[PDB]
Amino acid sequence: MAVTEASLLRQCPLLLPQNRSKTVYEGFISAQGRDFHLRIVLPEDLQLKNARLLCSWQLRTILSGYHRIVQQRMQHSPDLMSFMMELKMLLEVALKNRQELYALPPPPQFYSSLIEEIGTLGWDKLVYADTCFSTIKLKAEDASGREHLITLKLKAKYPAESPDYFVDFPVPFCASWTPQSSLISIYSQFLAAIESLKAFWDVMDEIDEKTWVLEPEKPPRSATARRIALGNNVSINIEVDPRHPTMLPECFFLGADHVVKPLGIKLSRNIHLWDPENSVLQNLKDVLEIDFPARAILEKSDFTMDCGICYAYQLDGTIPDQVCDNSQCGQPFHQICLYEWLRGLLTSRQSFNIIFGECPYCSKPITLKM
Amino acid sequence: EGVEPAPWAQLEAPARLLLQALQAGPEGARRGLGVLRALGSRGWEPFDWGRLLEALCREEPVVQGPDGRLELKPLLLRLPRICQRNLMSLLMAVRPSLPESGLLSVLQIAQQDLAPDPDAWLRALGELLRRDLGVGTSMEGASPLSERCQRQLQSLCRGLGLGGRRLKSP
Amino acid sequence: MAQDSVDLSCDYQFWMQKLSVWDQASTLETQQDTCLHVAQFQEFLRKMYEALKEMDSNTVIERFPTIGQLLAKACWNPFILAYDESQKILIWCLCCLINKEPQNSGQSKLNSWIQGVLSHILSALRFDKEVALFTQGLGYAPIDYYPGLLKNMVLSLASELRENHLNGFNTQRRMAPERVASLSRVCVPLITLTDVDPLVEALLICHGREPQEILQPEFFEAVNEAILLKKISLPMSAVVCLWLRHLPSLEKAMLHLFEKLISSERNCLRRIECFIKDSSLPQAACHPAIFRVVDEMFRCALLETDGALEIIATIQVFTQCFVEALEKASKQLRFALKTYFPYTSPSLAMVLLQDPQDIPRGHWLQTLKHISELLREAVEDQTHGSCGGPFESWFLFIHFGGWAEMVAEQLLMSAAEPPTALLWLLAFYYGPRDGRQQRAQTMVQVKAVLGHLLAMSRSSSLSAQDLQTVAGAPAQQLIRHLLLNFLLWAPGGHTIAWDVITLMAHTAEITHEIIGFLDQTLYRWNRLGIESPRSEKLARELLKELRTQV
Amino acid sequence: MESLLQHLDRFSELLAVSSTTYVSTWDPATVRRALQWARYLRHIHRRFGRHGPIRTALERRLHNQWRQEGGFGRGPVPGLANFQALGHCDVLLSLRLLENRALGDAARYHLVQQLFPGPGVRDADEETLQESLARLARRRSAVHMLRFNGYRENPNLQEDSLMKTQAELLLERLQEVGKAEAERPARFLSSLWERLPQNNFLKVIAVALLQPPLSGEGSQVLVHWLLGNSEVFAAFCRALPAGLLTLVTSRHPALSPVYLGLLTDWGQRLHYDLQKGIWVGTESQDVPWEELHNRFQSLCQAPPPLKDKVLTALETCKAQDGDFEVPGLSIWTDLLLALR
Ligand SMILES: [Zn+2]
Ligand SMILES: [Zn+2]
Repeated sequence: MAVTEASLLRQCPLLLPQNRSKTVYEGFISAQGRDFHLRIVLPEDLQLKNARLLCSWQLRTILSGYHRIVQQRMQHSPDLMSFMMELKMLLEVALKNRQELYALPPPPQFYSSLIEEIGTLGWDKLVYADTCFSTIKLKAEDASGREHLITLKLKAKYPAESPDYFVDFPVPFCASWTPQSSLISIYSQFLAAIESLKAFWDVMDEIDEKTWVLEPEKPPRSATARRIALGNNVSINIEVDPRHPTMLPECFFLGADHVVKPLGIKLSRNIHLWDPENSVLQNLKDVLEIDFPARAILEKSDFTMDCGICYAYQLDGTIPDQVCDNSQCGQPFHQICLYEWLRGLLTSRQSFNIIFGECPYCSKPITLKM
Repeated sequence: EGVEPAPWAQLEAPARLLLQALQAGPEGARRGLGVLRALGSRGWEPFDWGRLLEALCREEPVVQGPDGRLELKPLLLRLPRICQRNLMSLLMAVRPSLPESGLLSVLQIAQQDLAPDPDAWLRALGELLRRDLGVGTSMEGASPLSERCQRQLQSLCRGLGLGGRRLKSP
Repeated sequence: MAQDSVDLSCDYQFWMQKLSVWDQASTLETQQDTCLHVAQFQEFLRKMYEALKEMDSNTVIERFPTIGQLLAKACWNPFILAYDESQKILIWCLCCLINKEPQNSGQSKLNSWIQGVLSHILSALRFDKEVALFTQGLGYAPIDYYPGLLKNMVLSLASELRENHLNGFNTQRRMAPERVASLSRVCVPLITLTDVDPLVEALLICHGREPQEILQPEFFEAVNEAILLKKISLPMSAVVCLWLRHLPSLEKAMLHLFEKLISSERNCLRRIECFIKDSSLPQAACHPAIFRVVDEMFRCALLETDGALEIIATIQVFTQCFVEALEKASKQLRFALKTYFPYTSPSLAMVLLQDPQDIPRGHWLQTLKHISELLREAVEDQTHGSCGGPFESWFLFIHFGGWAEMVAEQLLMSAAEPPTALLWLLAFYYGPRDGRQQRAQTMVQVKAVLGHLLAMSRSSSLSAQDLQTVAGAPAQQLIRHLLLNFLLWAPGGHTIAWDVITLMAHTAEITHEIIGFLDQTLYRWNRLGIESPRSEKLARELLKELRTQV
Repeated sequence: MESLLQHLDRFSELLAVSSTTYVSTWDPATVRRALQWARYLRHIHRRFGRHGPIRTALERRLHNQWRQEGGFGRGPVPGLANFQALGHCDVLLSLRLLENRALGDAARYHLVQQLFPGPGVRDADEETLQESLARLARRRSAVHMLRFNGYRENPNLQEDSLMKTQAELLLERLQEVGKAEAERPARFLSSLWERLPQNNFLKVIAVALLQPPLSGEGSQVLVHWLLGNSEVFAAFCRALPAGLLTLVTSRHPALSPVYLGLLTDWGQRLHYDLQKGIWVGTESQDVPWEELHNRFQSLCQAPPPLKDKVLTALETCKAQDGDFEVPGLSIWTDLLLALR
């Protein structure tokens, strides 16, 4: 309704005016099918500018990190009605944010049916489950004998809504979910995507074997790019179209302007001799008229000795000089880059001409002396 | 007193770096790409975009406009304008290797339906993303640009000798 | 010559009634209103200066009612005094309003008042008081330090803003966002005042961390105006970010490119390449955001006209500038073509990127015959995981100079047995959305026309009517431009060129189209370094004389 | 070289009378002659202004003119300031003629008509006078706007924008008198002290001392002037903040042990009262406890070159007044407890 006589009943069913002068309200506020204890003393007039509002320990732990919000809402808001609206919505928000802690599944469907369906699969298939049962991640095999993983995140009602399927491989996986479909349905769709994309995988597996892949190191399955090393202090990066892998990629070469020119000219001339019936290697070898080195350096592949902020050597005379005091990062920086970066952060403090603050990559103590 | 800790304070450390990373001007976006090669490089070879993508929508509260108005922004309309422009840039660069489920949650925000003073740039970036998924032709006037642009460009293409190509198919 | 006073006497009351509102404009909203409408004030004053200049003061009373109070309100308003020529004109105005030999005391009172406002405009110490006292004692006049004072003041603020930037989220001064926004409302009126190009440049890069914009796009327009009219010269890095925060300034750079191809410099592709390189549009377009907004407005204009040769020309220039500016700043970590040209296989782009300078003249046949194969694969087998259809693969194939244009002039060299590959390719260039029936018909029509033209080349220098027969519907532009190819290529040309031109040049449209064609041929040739000077000199001469006829 | 002297001194006479209110005799002839001579100065400034004995000779004539006038008793004429003021002398003269109220109508008419014909000569070869007064009116407005919608009174005065400016004017003005060698800079600094607003003045000097070198002969002159005169230096150490004087010390250690001497002299003018837990001054003008705590805290929050000096200068002062180790007793006990 309009007036807060009936609209307040309708919108806060469990807030009871204890006193006749409707000044003390007490009891319950709803949010996400759960009722919270709240005692909201007004002054003798209806002014929230000054009021008492006390909580249960349940409520205060859940409204940790909005205390100021609620305190300001009290002083700014005109009516109780609107104030409760703001509070309700704010609780809604707080619980969906802290979704980790708060599940009551309906077990008789859930935990039983999940076990039935996982039995229907067969017991090699699962790899992981969180204790809150929320995460599962599974395996499937290729005809090649390659392991391929899938993350599913399951809701309160698995069979009702879609389970969110989160997955490696490079084109979007799409799942025909019905409420009548189950884990074996989405599993079948996943085996279908496996058998489909085999060519793209075969191509990238051949590359990782025969050549010095440089920039991705133990590459994931989502990777379409492969910075191949060839001769020395010159690299070629190649990105591939996934559905027609065998077809030509956008190719280009990095390194010395005197070394890079002849290859580019030769590519121009010999590109009509690319054919999508052979492999990318068998086409690159006859186009570029060379064979490649098969890990000319495997141990010192590259350490990007470049800023690790702007990722460049030579910023206005300055070189990558400032490093991490850490075995696991070792990451060089520029004075300029690392000063510009640390000058922002809350953790770092500035001594006379000295700044202690966290290495960007590894978050360990790093010191900069200007 | 008026300290804000950065809105990505409480995230997955790598993302926190990514979002600090794009903050850095227009070469932000490559810093994006360099970041990603330098994290496929490290022990967390997969970057679960999925975990990042929910977080960009998680609503959280502000008191803006009058002295008092509570409103909820998701991450995207809250964190610094330049990480907005440089995300979308980067998601065009990595469109294939995402789930649609998350993306569309983002794009709905991006489309910016019923706000005053909109993110022209993000909207446009929405339209350029939907065209590339294959779900937002929209049958509409929903192309990246302004009305004002499309009009002042029709206005000038008129004063030129139209060609004997056939490009519209009636 | 009719009104003199009427529209000006209306606009007067509008503006006098606006300036009375602003009056030294000491607030936010007064000042935004000042900032927008200032332009029209300047124009008004130009026309009013002509009006006051032609006549004299104290004899006439046309707008002399309140002209004094208008010019006071104007001048004491410092956002007025800051815009390009308005100060200079108001001086000019006040020179008119003086009288040399006063008769009424009023004339002399006004003259005194004018000198007064002039001291007020030029040389009053409306600033921090102790600094006045100190410099006055040192014995300096405002003149000799104001300059220095300004500069050091400016770098103060540029510093301030830049540390705002680097302290992103630190328990320090966050410079009051009101003041950031306040500055930028000050920038606008004196964007062109050279002492400030550090400040401006600062504010374009010192974005920091707000979800909201914090600047007023009246500024972004005032900036973008001056980049494109060459009244600022920022650094390039300023302006990639400027675009990459206020979109009617990227829209409005791209229209300002169209206006060059359209009105002023029709078919002067040297001036179009110079315009493209001067503004940093290739440089900006290295960013895959900015590429997409500008390619979308190219695609708009491709459809509004049905495949204009003029728009094709400007694309080719810009594509060229783009590729060569992408190459420059893209050794380590570059964006993929599926991120610039997303709507076809990157194979096709990766072919069409490879420049014809660098290959031999004879291997261009091979390469074009390969492009036809791959367009036919993509267009005919319009299946999943590909181009969405023909239009897409065409909008790509435009963007390339080199390949698109060489088909006609390779057909001339191979008129004896024309390859079906090039026939398809070429009919596709001049007509997409035909159907195989229409395109096959076009192929074989052109094949028969090759028979007649090969007969005429192997023959002596013959008439123009014999060619008008075979010339004589949907494939006219195709046949015309192929035949112009023949005129300029064959040594049989240079004799009956004018005789063919007069028959083909029905209207002005087709004249302008052929002018564009001749410019494209010259630009294309001088680039790839391939020339028969006959054709070049002849093309240039004919182009020369026909631009007079129109 | 000799040809320029009779030109320039005649122009200087005419400039100084530009300010002056006798304007009845003036005519277009006088005005035209003035601006032709001014053109020639601007001409000279362009032709043989740079890397010449002529430049240095005209500077001797500048400073000789500017010291024999002095700016005491008769008439404090600013004048044509220095070598770059030759590059816009025209503007100075023209501005002074506008500011003279008794400027005759016909002369002003011919003047303004000659300065501002209008846009008939929008095409002009030499960056002309009109354009100079425009770009001035612009800068002026720009300043004024930036002051009232942008300008901030920084709390690190070493990074202020007006201070930084007034400072660098005084340093130019000392460099000139240094190379002239006419009167000692001491006399100039003393006449300053006498004449002007003192409070403002001193912050200037303070900033002066930390400005990096530009051609620190200036800085080395200011330390010697101050140490010569202890009485003003008493109001220096009195009148600023702590951080300003802390940096004065780390940069010019010839100041450190005199200023420590000052505190050593002000602390010893305190007494504890047992009712209120505080040292206080007898007299109104005696540093309160908090002020002195600040200043010492600052000397300590500093480089090690000063820190040990001031720490030892206190511990020696403590032992001197009984090495007690409780308050009530020795002011210096107090400080040393307070600084941990
Ligand atoms: Zn760097
Ligand atoms: Zn580290």
